[PDB]
Amino acid sequence: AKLNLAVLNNVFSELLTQEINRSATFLGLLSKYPERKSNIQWGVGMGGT
Amino acid sequence: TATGVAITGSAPAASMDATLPAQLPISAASVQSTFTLNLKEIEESKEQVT
Repeated sequence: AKLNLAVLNNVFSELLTQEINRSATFLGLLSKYPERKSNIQWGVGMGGT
Repeated sequence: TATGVAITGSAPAASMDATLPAQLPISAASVQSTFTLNLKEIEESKEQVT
């Protein structure tokens, strides 16, 4: 018959461990640009002469 | 005692009151209790309980 076997409390501690891998490497070097249009159009030149 | 005797008679017999003892002993028994607490119990219930 313990006098504090039901009053002692369970407290965690500030030790959150980052376990999941959410990395972004190839997104991090593509030299981003703000295109506010409907579709990107440029010109490709083949031969023929 | 105090009885009746005639005036030209004699003296009655002896009489004297008495005292008695009572003696009430205090030598034998005793009321007790124990704890039996550990030394880990009295340490992990000092950083936890409120």
